[PDB]
Amino acid sequence: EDMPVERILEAELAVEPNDPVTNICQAADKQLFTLVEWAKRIPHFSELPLDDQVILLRAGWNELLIASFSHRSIAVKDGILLATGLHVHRNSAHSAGVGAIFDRVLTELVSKMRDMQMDKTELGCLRAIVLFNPDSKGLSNPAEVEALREKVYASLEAYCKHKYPEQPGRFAKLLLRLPALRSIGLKCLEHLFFFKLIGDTPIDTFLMEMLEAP
Amino acid sequence: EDMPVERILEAELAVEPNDPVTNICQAADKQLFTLVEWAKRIPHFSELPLDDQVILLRAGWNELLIASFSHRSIAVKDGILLATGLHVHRNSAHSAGVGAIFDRVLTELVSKMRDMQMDKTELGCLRAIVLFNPDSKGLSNPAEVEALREKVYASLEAYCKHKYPEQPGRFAKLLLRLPALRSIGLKCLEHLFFFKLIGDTPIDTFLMEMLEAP
Amino acid sequence: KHKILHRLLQD
Amino acid sequence: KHKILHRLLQD
Ligand SMILES: CC(=C/C=C/C(C)=C/C(=O)O)/C=C1\CCCC(C2CC2)=C1CCC(C)C
Ligand SMILES: CC(=C/C=C/C(C)=C/C(=O)O)/C=C1\CCCC(C2CC2)=C1CCC(C)C
Repeated sequence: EDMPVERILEAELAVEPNDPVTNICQAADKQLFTLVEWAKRIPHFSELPLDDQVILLRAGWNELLIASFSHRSIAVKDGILLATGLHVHRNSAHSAGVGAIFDRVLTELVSKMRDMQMDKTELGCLRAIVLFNPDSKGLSNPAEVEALREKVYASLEAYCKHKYPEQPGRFAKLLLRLPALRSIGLKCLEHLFFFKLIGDTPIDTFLMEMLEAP
Repeated sequence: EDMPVERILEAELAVEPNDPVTNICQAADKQLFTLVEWAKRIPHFSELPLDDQVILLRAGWNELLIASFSHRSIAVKDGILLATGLHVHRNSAHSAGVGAIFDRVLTELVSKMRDMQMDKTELGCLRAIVLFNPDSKGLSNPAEVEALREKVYASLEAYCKHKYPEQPGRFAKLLLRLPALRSIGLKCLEHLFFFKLIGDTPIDTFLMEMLEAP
Repeated sequence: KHKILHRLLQD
Repeated sequence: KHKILHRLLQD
């Protein structure tokens, strides 16, 4: 009931035309501002009460950003393209002590997106599904968020099958990258909290705010 | 190509007709033996090389067991029914210091399974999808595991829509509980490693083996 | 709490 | 490693 993939694609195109860890954290902070503008362009998000908009973004920002830089890097060999225009090569990540998580991103997300040629509309819908997370604690009306999520995947499935009729399992394949995104998202947060604890590794204000309690 | 939901349902029916933490850990060890018998009944699992069978079970045992006791508890008010015939009430879990994770299981898994009346065939298929995890590190032939996973969700979707024609979003709704299962699964492992570290809280041999490296 | 996010969502 | 699991899967 009013969740056109065209609007979701527009939201995607609207927001995106020596320690690698520091560069990664700087890109993350930068992208958090852009993430807010993205969400506002997702149908019905802005109509939710402000408190729930805050809960949803605080609950999904890490997965939302990871999905974005992962898809952006499908053209990249063994590396990730940051929003800042900088590239982090697998070797660079490894030499910085963050090779394990880097490899998970390349193998579980980037390579899979590249192999199935996930398009921007599909990426946008998957992020919209993550955004509308009904399991987020504190939601004033979880049923409402769940309803929006359902409208997104209903539209996503219609898009698939019509766009890729010859791939009946495509819709399921897309949803099945969400568990990987959730796991990788959690590991990335663990790294961030450790960086904050250890000190060093500058962490800007918005990224820092996301690390605030809860 | 040969992955009938009937065989998956059979596998499910074949294996299942004061510190609550200790009781939970005892039930877990007990169920690990039963999990092996369950997997052997899942079409094609036993045909995979022994090393990959080991990798898949070591990678998914926690999520597989959580899915099972969660579905088993749909009839229970605010508690979980252990395989040992024992019941853990929400209040009991809270008084043992494990209230947070307990509530996540009740809210994100049990309540949702109860609300959509997830049936045993659907539960079986979701566990079979988790079992056939192509992202498991070390797999000799990941493509083969991915193929099996695809056959499972293809059969699951056919089952849905035919069994629940009036619920077009049911198939997606089922797959969308997997991210929650992954997150809860990871948190439960963290608790287990802490229990092992702290000592006390007896941990039987099979459960202990699952905590071995990697 | 969450000063930045609120300000950005409201504006 | 993983003595128990191997034995159970093989038998
Ligand atoms: C949570 C998050 C967000 C990344 C945002 C970006 C970089 C957006 C963009 O540019 O478009 C990612 C983080 C955080 C700290 C912990 C680590 C990793 C330990 C460095 C990563 C990077 C995740 C992949 C690249 C390995
Ligand atoms: C990983 C696992 C497995 C549970 C197996 C069972 C109990 C099977 C069954 O009987 O059918 C679950 C664990 C492990 C240790 C950490 C905790 C919780 C800290 C106690 C739990 C229980 C998960 C829910 C009930 C809260």
